Amino acid sequence: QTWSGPGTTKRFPETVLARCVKYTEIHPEMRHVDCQSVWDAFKGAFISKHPCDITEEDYQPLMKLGTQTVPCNKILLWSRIKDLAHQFTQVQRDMFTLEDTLLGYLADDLTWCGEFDTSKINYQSCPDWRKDCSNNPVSVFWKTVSRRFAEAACDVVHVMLDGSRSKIFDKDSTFGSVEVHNLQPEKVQTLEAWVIHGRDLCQDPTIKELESIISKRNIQFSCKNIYRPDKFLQCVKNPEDSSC
Ligand SMILES: Nc1nc2c(=O)[nH]cnc2n1CCCCOP(=O)(O)OP(=O)(O)OC[C@H]1O[C@H](O)[C@H](O)[C@@H]1O
Repeated sequence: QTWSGPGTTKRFPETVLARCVKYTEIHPEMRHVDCQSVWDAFKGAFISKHPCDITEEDYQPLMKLGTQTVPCNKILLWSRIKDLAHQFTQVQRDMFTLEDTLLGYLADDLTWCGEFDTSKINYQSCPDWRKDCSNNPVSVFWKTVSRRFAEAACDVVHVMLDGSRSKIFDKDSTFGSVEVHNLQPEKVQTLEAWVIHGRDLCQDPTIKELESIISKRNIQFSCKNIYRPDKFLQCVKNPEDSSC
């Protein structure tokens, strides 16, 4: 095998297309997206390209077709706690993660790459970010869309963090390396962290580091513990409870 990472997800083309159809069927704003054109732009970003030479520019046509206004004050970022974040926005349809946007939805949990100077999709292997190269089709996609998603944020932006991790805030994560640095100080008043337990984890040294970084960008920092994730989701679903 050429690469260290898993290959393209089985029936990736069909999957992307069907996810686009489903998304544009559900969301009114996207009711006039051409899903064939979306797929054309998507594969055009990586097909026939060396999968270690992908650029942010390669994804521009896809970004254009997938342009979407998201309510800027309703953004939930997350790091290393994907499941709860998505369960949260499933209940509180008010709030959006990146994976609730058209492009994030299309790509979530999928792997893809092409081969240099041929039209084939590589279903055998693809570059691993760490072992092979960082400018691969998947990593460059997420870097670009997550930057744009962070730039769209305003007002109070929330981030869900995993408090069972050794690094609750990890500066090397997508959240720490891309999103925190692309929030716009002109628009974003506060970054509020929700530290999810499995103790005042808002006093953890990495949260303090996050606090310092954000403050120095002239954005306010707030932090809250979520001691009981189950009860959290319970109250998100049934919030009028006295118990909430
Ligand atoms: N969002 C996302 N989905 C996938 C996927 O399905 N496959 C490969 N990558 C994926 N990404 C980007 C990488 C997220 C995985 O966690 P990571 O590399 O340690 O960096 P994290 O802080 O955990 O990233 C999650 C944050 O960035 C994303 O924009 C998301 O909106 C969240 O705010």
